[PDB]
Amino acid sequence: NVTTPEVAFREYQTNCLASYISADPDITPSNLILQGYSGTGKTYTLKKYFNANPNLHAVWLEPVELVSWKPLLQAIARTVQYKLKTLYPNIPTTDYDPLQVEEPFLLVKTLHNIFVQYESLQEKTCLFLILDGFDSLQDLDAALFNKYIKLNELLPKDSKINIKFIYTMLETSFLQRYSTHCIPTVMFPRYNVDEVSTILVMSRCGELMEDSCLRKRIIEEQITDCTDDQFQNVAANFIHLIVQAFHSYTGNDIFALNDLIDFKWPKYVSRITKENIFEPLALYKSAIKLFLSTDDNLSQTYDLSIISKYLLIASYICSYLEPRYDASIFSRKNPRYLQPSLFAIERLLAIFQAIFPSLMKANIEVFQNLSELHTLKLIATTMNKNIDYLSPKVRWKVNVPWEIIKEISESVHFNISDYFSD
Amino acid sequence: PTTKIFTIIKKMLQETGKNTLSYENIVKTVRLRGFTMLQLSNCIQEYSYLNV
Amino acid sequence: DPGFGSLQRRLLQQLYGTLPTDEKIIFTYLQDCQQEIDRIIKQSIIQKESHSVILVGPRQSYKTYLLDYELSLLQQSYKEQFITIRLNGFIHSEQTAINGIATQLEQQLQKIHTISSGSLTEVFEKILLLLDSITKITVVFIFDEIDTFAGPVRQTLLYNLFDMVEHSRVPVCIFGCTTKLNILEYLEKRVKSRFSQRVIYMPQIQNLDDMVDAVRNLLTVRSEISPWVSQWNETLEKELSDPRSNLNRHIRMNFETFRSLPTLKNSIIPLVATSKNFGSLCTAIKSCSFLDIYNKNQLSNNLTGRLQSLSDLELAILISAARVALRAKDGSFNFNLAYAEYEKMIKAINSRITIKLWLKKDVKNVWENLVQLDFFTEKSAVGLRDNATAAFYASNYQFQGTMIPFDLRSYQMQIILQELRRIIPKSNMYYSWTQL
Amino acid sequence: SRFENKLKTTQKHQIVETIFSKVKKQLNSSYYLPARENEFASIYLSAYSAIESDSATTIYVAGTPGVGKTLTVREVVKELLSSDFLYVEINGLKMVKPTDCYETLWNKVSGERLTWAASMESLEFYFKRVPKTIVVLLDELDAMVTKSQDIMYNFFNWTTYENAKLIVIAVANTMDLPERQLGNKITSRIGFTRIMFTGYTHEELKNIIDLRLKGLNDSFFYVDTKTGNAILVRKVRLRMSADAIEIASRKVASVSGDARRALKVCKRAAEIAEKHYMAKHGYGYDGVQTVHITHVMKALNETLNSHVITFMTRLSFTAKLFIYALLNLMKKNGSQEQELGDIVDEIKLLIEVNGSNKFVMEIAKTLFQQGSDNISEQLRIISWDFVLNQLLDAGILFKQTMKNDRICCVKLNISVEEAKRAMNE
Amino acid sequence: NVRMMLRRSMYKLYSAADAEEHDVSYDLSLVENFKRLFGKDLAMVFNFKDVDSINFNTLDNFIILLKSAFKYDHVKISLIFNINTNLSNIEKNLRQSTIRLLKRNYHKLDVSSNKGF
Ligand SMILES: Nc1ncnc2c1ncn2[C@@H]1O[C@H](COP(=O)(O)OP(=O)(O)OP(O)(O)=S)[C@@H](O)[C@H]1O
Ligand SMILES: Nc1ncnc2c1ncn2[C@@H]1O[C@H](COP(=O)(O)OP(=O)(O)OP(O)(O)=S)[C@@H](O)[C@H]1O
Ligand SMILES: Nc1ncnc2c1ncn2[C@@H]1O[C@H](COP(=O)(O)OP(=O)(O)OP(O)(O)=S)[C@@H](O)[C@H]1O
Repeated sequence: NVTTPEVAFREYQTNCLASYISADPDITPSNLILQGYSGTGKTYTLKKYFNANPNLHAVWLEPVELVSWKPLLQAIARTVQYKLKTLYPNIPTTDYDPLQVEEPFLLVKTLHNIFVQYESLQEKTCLFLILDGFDSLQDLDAALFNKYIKLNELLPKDSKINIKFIYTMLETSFLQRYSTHCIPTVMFPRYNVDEVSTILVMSRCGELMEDSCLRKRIIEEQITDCTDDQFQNVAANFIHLIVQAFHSYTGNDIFALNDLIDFKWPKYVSRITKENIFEPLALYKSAIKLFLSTDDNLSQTYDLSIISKYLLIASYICSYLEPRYDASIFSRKNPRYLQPSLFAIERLLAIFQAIFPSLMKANIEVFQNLSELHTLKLIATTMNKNIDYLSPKVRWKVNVPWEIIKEISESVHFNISDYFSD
Repeated sequence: PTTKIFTIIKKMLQETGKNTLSYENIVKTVRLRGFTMLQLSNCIQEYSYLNV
Repeated sequence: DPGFGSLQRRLLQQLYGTLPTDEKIIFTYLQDCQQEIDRIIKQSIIQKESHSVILVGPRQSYKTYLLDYELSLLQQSYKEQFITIRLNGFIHSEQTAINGIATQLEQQLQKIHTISSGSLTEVFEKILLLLDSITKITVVFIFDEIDTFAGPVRQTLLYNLFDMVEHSRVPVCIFGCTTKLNILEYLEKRVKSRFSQRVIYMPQIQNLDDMVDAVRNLLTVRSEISPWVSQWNETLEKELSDPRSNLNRHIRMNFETFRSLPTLKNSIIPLVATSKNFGSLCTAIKSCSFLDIYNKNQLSNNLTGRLQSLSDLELAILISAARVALRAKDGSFNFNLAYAEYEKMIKAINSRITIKLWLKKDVKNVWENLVQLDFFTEKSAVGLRDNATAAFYASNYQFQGTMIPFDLRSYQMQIILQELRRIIPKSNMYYSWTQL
Repeated sequence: SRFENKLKTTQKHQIVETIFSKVKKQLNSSYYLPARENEFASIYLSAYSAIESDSATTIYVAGTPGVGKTLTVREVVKELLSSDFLYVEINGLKMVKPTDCYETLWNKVSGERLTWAASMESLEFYFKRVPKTIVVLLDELDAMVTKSQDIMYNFFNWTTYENAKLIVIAVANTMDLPERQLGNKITSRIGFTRIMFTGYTHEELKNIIDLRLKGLNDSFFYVDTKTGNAILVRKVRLRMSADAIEIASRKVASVSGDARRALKVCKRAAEIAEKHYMAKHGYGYDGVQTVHITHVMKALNETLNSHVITFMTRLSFTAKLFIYALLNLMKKNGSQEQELGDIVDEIKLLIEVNGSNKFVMEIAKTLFQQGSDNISEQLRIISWDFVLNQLLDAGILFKQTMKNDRICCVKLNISVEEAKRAMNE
Repeated sequence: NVRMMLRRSMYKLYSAADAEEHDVSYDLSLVENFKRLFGKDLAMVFNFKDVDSINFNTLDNFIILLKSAFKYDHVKISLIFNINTNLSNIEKNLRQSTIRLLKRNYHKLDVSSNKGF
């Protein structure tokens, strides 16, 4: 028995989370998997349960604001004695150091020290720990996730307070590594095109009718006393069209819709009239220009000098020109798609001396622009970035695509498409 | 059908404790029971894996 | 009524086994195995035996459930008679487990009525001299994943406890639990000679009838709590006795693929908590339509519902992504090879007929989700390291694939082209592109 | 020392000492030796000379475990207490870090605790300065050799000092150890004594059993018929059939020659008759008895026989479906190591190459959806991650790590013929 | 890595915090408790010196870690991207989900020694 909440599209999943969670510890299963990709509101639908259940007690941890397991143990032990202070303030406490723990023994060593002074409680109370984002921990491995499963059983089972877990993770290839533990899973499905728009309208009406960019445009135009419902319609006409002209570009996201709205909204506001408030279809026909462009990209003619420009134009030549062909076709007498090959030194100046307008011999400034180009990360080393100077075995390679080469060819009037021949 | 026949060998191994290679008086207690000369012939070779 | 809800209180804790230890119910297909465990464990404490054993069986096989059941079965009558020390191989490394033992020792002494103090090898010879040496306290060892202690390099901790069998006046017993089957070859020579060689394999559900007999003993309540109980008990078996009943039909599926009881035991827990009155619950086990919805949700986003939940473009990129992948020998393909053949695919659609061909600068935003939907992989990318120090050796390593740009990381394929034809319906326009 | 006072408790409620309980008390591995009788002297006469002459020598013994070299050298020093020395058991494997033995030695001369650096300074300061007696056992020498041999050079360089009051006794795993791990410069210091210990022989393996069975073989117990308690209402006897003890000896001397293995197979076979005796009468836990030959027949086999064959036929259907597909690729290609996607490619194909048999159709319905014609059209089979995880942690299979779930290779770990053979059932 | 980019940076502000203040852990724990650990609030600035040499997925995973600090309201974040050149190269390398995080209030101020001479 529990007081379930109600939400928009989790009607099955609210039932199971009301099923798999009770305030009684015996009915409560130990470990749990909430799985789904980002863009399902699992952090939404979990907390939305918890606000409707003030009877239980939740301790909220956040792995994504941590970096490793060694603070993650320090994250747990600092918080439970922080929470149990605010739940039973009459109970005296030998407060321990949460900085002291760094190893997975030390947690259950300290939880053996924490819970024993809390033994005098009246009934078996549970205590739900919540980890949010267990796959995106940036030092994860295989033998961390099971390491947190068996933590319950190393605890004494007869204590008045029982710690149980709920794990939030993503990337369901990861969950397939641990199906043999058979812990109860509640998968969260992705969304469909209507329920994306249905979620988005009931979540963004509260800001886009109350933004001052509307409220300025209210008093700036001749304001007819349009209702909030009249503000609701144009907001709804905005949302029901923006998901229609962009759904193929964004997929079934919610986060990627929550910001593209907040980029194209004031540019939509300026192109309204006093009269198009009653005229929605012609309003889209006047504000058309934003609905067919992305506007997420905030093609350079590159800063580098002339001899460095020809230094780049010789380096792109060994993306296709092998040593078997080059010395014949460049006498002094297609892999456009493919990944670039590997240079060595002085093959550059082999090609550089050929393609330059006897007119040049001094190569001090030519050697200057090489490590200038190395700091630009346009030509990088194959090996580590340390010993590449003294000629040991060091291979070089470009990192510029074909188009920026093509503009920079014509920027110095040099022709390159002749020498690329499939 | 072969668990018993090790113990009549153990009755011989009770008597003298001899691991002989070829038999004339081990086989004499087998023919009165009901099994042929071929079954025991396999029992010689397979109990060699028992190093007995 | 609360009496229906009181029946929910009884049935749920029966499905978790959290009853008092007198009424914990062991299934029939393993009652022999607990008794030989019992004959091992109770003569170790009472008759002061000093013998070890290794439990071996697959995951979720009641192994840790069996052992503490014996302890609770002995906690009722042999209270002070013994102490338990439980070690996981997962939570303990080779060297902190010494501190794991000694710290768990001293907290038993206050429960039975200066040890952890010192260096790690200082406390090590302490528990050596405290163990090797009216009646004597016996000590039960509980080892989970003892195979990870059985590594190649040192194997120290196994060697000390197994010699405590041989010399100590303190009566001990060791309980290895694992799942690596041939555990005995994993040990070296000098440790195996210390070992008393007795292992016991854990049983499995060998016949279809066995788990049918198990689930009957699982769900049936025998104690009188609710007025509903006598009505509830005969509804259970009537579904179970009929071989054409749906509950009996769906248990047969669990016998086929999983053949493991806690998988099916997992399914019933929402099915018996989702009911609100008595009669709805009886129809639920009569219909078992909730098991369909349950197996729907467990399936809904592994691979197929990943594919069904994508837009028109995301299909069209991936469909092109496999038609490039079929051409090369390794199957690898770059981003430029994808967008090039994606171009002529859209051009074929207009020339055979009005479809917005997108740019270059936007497909990247769609390409980002496709790699983190795991429909592609990087070419040589070991995904997850096994332990911590192998992962830490991969963190310091600066990489070369990031040093080539985004559009040339050689992405390979997770879902092959020929399998796309079977899932993509023919009503979609790109169905001619699934086949080559 | 201290806490053994606290390891004692009071209430001991009359444990039933049955017939076979008093066997296992003496069949405990604790309590002159018949087999290594003269070699005890060869140690001792090598040791008695240096002890009563204040010198520094080295003694090197080798052999497989289970031959008494842990035991015999303890019997050397034990009588010597009757007739100037400090006994230490410097075990190799009981050191956490290899340098930690250095701490013990400096602890066991005066009672001080410093680091392994500061110990060996004062140890070296001891071993060349003291005017004029230390016995040290360097057990299990495979542990302390591993890193860079700088530890092992010290333990024999101390022997070279003529003013060093120390007697070292090395016990190794193999005679080869100063020839395949150590340098020759250590091999000069090891000497050429090299006392070899062989195995035990099966005649002496009879002669080691009855030393535990001295006062109890064919003796008499005083027994009440109500509780099964035996006292060294009937007055029963219990006999041990020596031929079954002999066939225990002729195997263990054949394979290993291990003194623990001989005692424990008798100890395992003893408790088989214990439960069968308790089965027939049920005295619980609160005319002439014997132990048959049929007990040691089972228990010796119980060291051998497996279950992975019985495990495989008691697995799931899709488990046995998996391996049958896997051997099909190994006889198709002959490459013993197949890509994971090709197996998923095969189990699809192994559906429809069989006919429209409704058993296969009732399989093929269930193999891609758990009934429920609503949700269907699964690509890979139901619980395919599960059985492959279940075959992985079982040790039968082995799968290399790759984030690609198609081209990650799979290698068998048990013999594929027995996989072929168990599949036939 | 992601790890030491966090850990050295938390160290570098912490000594700068005690020197103006007149045991703790070097991660984001200090960031929320900075109101209680040091009284006044926090406005940090990030002088990314040479931004195009860094593996950008480390930088992309770094900025998501800073995104979690946006729920405490007593701290203000400011990023300074000292590129060498080639702004179009930079929007190619990062994840596009983070460019939309970046594109809220961007300012493309030019700083060049040679600007119209
Ligand atoms: N049923 C719903 N009703 C209203 N809003 C919803 C509903 N489902 C999802 N949302 C919204 O979706 C947003 C997504 O929140 P998140 O929980 O972060 O998404 P996510 O899938 O959990 O990604 P994360 O944070 O990486 S786990 C929430 O902030 C809600 O505003
Ligand atoms: N506290 C508990 N009380 C009763 N049953 C439990 C408890 N914890 C786990 N179980 C049961 O244990 C079973 C799972 O088997 P376990 O032995 O715990 O795991 P295992 O894989 O068999 O061995 P482990 O735990 O992996 S080392 C399930 O049926 C659980 O219901
Ligand atoms: N000749 C013997 N007489 C009596 N008891 C013996 C004899 N040989 C071995 N034992 C017993 O069997 C045990 C076997 O231990 P040992 O053989 O001494 O050890 P081991 O040969 O060094 O093997 P290790 O220690 O693993 S290298 C001894 O501890 C004794 O209890």
